[PDB]
Amino acid sequence: MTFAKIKFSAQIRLETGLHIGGSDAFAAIGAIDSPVIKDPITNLPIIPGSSLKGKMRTLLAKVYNEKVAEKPSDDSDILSRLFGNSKDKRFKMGRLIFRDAFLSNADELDSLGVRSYTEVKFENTIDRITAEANPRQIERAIRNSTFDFELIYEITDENENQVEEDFKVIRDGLKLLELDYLGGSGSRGYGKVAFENLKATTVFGNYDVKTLNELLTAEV
Amino acid sequence: MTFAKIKFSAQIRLETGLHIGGSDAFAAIGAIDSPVIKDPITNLPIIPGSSLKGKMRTLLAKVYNEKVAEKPSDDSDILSRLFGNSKDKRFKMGRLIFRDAFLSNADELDSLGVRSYTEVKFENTIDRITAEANPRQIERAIRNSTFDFELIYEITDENENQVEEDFKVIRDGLKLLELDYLGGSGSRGYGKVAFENLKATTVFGNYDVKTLNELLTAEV
Amino acid sequence: LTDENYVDIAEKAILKLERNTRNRKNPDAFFLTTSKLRNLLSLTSTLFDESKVKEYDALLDRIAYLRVQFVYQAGREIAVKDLIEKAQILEALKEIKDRETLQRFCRYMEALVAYFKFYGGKD
Amino acid sequence: TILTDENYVDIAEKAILKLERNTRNRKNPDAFFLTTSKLRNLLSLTSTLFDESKVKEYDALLDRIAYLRVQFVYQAGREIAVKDLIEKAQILEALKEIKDRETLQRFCRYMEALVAYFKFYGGK
Amino acid sequence: NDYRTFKLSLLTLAPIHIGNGEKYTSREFIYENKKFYFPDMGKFYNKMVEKRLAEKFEAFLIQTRPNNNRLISFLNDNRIAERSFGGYSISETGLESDKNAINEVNKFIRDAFGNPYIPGSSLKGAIRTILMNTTPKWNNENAVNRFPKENKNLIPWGPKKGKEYDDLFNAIRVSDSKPFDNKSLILVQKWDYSAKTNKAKPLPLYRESISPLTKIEFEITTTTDEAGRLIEELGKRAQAFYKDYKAFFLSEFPDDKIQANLQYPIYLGAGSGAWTKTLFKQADGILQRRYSRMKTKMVKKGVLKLTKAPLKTVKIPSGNHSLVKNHESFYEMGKANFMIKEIDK
RNA sequence: ACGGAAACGCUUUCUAGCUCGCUAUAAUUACC
Repeated sequence: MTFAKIKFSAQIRLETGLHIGGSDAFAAIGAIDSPVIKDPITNLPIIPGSSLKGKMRTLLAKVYNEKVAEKPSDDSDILSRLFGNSKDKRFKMGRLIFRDAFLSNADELDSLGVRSYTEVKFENTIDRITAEANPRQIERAIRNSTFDFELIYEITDENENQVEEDFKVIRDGLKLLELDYLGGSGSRGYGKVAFENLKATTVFGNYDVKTLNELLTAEV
Repeated sequence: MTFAKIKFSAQIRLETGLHIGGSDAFAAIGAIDSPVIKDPITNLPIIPGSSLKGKMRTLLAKVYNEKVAEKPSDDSDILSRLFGNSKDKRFKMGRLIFRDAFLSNADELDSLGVRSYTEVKFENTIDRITAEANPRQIERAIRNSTFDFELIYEITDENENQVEEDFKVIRDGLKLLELDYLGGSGSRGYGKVAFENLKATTVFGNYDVKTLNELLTAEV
Repeated sequence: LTDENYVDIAEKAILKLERNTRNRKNPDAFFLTTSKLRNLLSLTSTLFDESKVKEYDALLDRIAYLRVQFVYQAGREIAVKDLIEKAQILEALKEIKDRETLQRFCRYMEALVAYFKFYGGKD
Repeated sequence: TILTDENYVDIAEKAILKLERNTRNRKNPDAFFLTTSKLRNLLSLTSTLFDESKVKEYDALLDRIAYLRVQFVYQAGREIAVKDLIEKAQILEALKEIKDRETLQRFCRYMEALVAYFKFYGGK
Repeated sequence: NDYRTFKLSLLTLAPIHIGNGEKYTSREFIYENKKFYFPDMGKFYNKMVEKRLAEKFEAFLIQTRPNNNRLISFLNDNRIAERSFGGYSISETGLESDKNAINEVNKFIRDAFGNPYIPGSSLKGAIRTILMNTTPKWNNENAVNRFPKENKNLIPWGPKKGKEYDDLFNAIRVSDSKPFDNKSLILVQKWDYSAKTNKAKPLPLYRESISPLTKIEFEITTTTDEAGRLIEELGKRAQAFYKDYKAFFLSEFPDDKIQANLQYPIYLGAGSGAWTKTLFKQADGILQRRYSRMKTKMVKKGVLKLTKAPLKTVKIPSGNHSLVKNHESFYEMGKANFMIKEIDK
C-alpha cells in the first residue's frame, strides 16, 4: 500500500480530575501543592504525548504480548511495530506519532463560572493507631476539561493485513485507557478520561476510512 | 528556461515543544538537561537548516522514490535534482538552499511575560516488572515560538514543466513535515510544526508566482 | 506609590510584620502562615496569568473578588489584616488603573511571599 | 567592592568550601546539604539573564533582575542548604551591587563558578 | 473484560460531612426564610459597588476584631432589599437550633464548578478501615520506634528494587463521585452523648452535610485477583466490622441512639468519631493516652457522636422502617449504608 | 611587461531511535 498518513483526532474529556507532571520551576510563589505539567506560555494544563504513549503502550503490553516483557525492547513485533523499538533494526522508527494535547474549552468553563482552570484538592491520611491526620494538597486539571487529541499513523511498507491489525491495536489501546486512568493518583479515582468525536481522516495519500470511522465511533 | 531565484518564506510556529540540540560537553554549566541547539551570540534556540532538509528529504523518499534506496545517493532523479547527489555528475549541486531559522517573535513573548525561551520537560519511565520510576529532564524550545523560514529555489535548465514538478515536491515536503515532526522525541509529542504566511517571491530574474502562491496557500 | 522599586518596599513591610514573641524560640516568630494566605495567592496568580491574553478594561470583576477575599480573610484571621496594613496592600489595590499597574501588584504579592518565607515564615 | 575581575572565582571556591556539609553522615565524607535540583530553576533564570545581557540593554532587563532576587530569597526560604549557600556566598549583596552589564555578566559567571566548584568538591 | 468492575450505591442514613478546609463565617450568609442564604461574595461586592455601599461593606468585613453582632444585620442597617446575587441557599430544618445562634459553619467539599461531590479518596479511606479491621493478618501491629504510631510497612505498597511490584491497594481503584445537586445539603449540628452523664449536651459546631436517604453512586475497579476477591466480600466484611464496632462501642450506649442497620454499613468522613477511623482493637490504650492533660477523652472509651436532623425515616419495608429508633430527632453522625454489585467485562 | 596569468577547500549527510513523573495515604482525631 503506497505511502499515506491517517490522522486520528478526538477531544479528551476529563471525567474526573487529572494530575500529571511538573516541577518547582513552573511553580507559583507560595504554592503548597503538587503542581501539574503546564504549557509554559499560557500556564494552562497540557496533556503530554509522552504520558499518553506511555500509558497506552504499557496497558497494551498486557493484552498483545503473551510474553513476560521485562523491558519495552522485549515487546512483541506488533507493539514494537507501532510504538518503536530502539534495539530492533526493523522497528527503530515507529508508525505512531502522539501529540501534546492542549485545553480546548477554557471558554466553556469560564462560562460555567470557574475561578481557575486547575483545582487544588485537599486530602489527608489518618493514622489507624494514633488517629492523627496528616494533610496534603495536590493540583488537578479540572473535571470536564477537554483537550484536542491527535495521533498520526503512517502506512509505508505494511501492505494489506497489517494496517487492519494496527487499526485494531489503536482502538484497543484507546478503549483500555478509557477503562483505566491517565497517570495521576489513579487508585484514588484520578485521571478517568474519555475520547469524544473520535474520527479518522486520511491527511496524506489515498486510503478508505469509512470502515475505520464506523469501527471507532461504536466499538471504542 | 532562463535563470531566476525564488525565495520561499514562511513563519514556522512550534505547535509543541521542539528539541534538536545535542552538544553535551559544550552544554551550559547549569544543571541536568538534554540541551537544545542554540545560536551562540543570542543563546536562543535555532532550527538548523540541516535538520529541515534532512527530515523533509527522508519523508519525501517514502513518497517519490517508488523503489527503496539504501543510500541518499540512490534517491530518484526528482529528489537528487532538488537536494543534491554527490555521486551523480548532473545533480552534484541541488536547486534548494535551506536556511538556519531563527526565533522571530522574541518581542511577542517578552510582551506575553515569558521568563525563558526553553522549558525543561520532566518525564519518567516505569520498569515493567519492578514498577520503579526513573526520571529524566529534557529541554525544549517553548511551544508558541516562531522562527523565520527561508528556502531558495534556482531555475536553470529545467522545462517549465520540470519547475512545476519541483514545486509539487516542495509543497508535498512541507505538508509532510506538518503531518510529522521536526526531529526530537517525536513519537512522544515533540516537534509538531506549522508553516504560516507561506509565500513565494522571485528575488532574482523573472518568474510568475501568482498561480503557485494560490496553490501553496491552499495546500500549506 | 509603589512601582519599580517595590521589592525594597515589600521587604520593609515584612520586617515590620507582627510577631508571637511569647514563644520560647520566638525569633521574629511570625503570627502568619502561608496556609492563611493560600487562596488569595492562587487568585492573584490566576489574575496575572489571565491578564496576558485579556484586557485591563474587561477583567475588573476578578479584581473586585480579589479585594473582597482580601477583606474577608482580613476579618477571619488577625495576622492577615496586619499584613495587609503593614504592606499597604488595600491602598495598593484601589490604585490599579493600567494593566502595567495590575501586573506590578501581582509581582508585589510574589515579593511579599518570598521575603516572608525567607525571614522564617512557616508554610 | 565584593565582586572583582580578579576576585570572583577565588571567592566562589572559598564559599563552596565554607558551605554546610552533613557531618551527621557516618557513611558520607564532607557531603553537601545542597543539591543541584534545588538550584536548577534559580540558575536557569541567571543563565537566561546572561544570555539576554548580550541581545538587550541594561534598563530593558531590570524586570528580570527583580524576579531573580525574589526567587533567590524564596528558595532560600524554602530550602535550608540554599539559604546557607546564598549566605556564605553573599549572593543577595552581590545582586545589590550590579549597576552595569559588566557587573551583571560578572554575577552570572559567579553563579557558574559556585556551581562548578560545588559539583567538583562533591555534588548532587 | 480483563479487570473486574464493581458498582457501589451509597444510601446515607444520616448527615454525612466529609468537607474541604474552608468554613463560612456568620458575616457571609443570611437566615431569612426557610432556606439559608449563601451569596457569591464577589457578586455581593459588585452589586454593593453598584449601590455605592462598597466602603461600608469593607469597613464591616475588615471590622472583624471578633465582631458581638456580625451577620446579615449589616444588610438591614443599610437599604439591603436587593438579594439576587450568589447561588444555592440551604433550607432551615429547625434543627441545629437556637436561631436568632449559628456563628460558624463548615463547607462541604465542592468541585471546580461549585457543586459538591464525594471524593473516591475519602470513600477508599473508609473501605480501607473496614478491610483492615477484618483481616487478621494486619490486625496486630504498630511501631514503637517514640510515642506510638501505625507500622506503615504493614501492607507493602511501594515499588521495591528487584521485586515483582507487590502493591495491593494500587489495584483497588475508587471512583470520584459525580457532583450532586447542592439542594440535598443540610446543616446538621454536633451533639455528644456521654453515658457517664447519660445526657447529650450540644457543642458549638455546625457541619453542612448530605441529607439522609440520598443515593450516591460509585464505581470501583480491581486489576488483581486478590483485590477482586477482596472487594467481592466487601458486604460480608462491612457487616462484620459493624458487628465488632457495636459489640465494642455502640452496645454500651442506649439502644435508642444506635441506628438500625438497613443494607450494609459504613462510617464515612464525618465527626463519626475515632473508632470508625482506626483499628479500634489495637488503637484503644494509645488513642486515650493522646488526650491526657487537656479537654479530656474522658470516658475510658469515647463519647458517642449524634446529630439533630429532620426525622426522614420514610424507608418502606412493608411499613414505617423509620431510620432512627428514638424520638428526640437523633441520627448517629456520618452513618451510612451501601450495596455493591458486579457489572461485566 | 610583478615565479607570474587562470582555479570557491567545495558536492552528500535529521544529534536521531526506545522511556506514564509514577507508587500506599477518608480532610481528620478529642468535648471533663
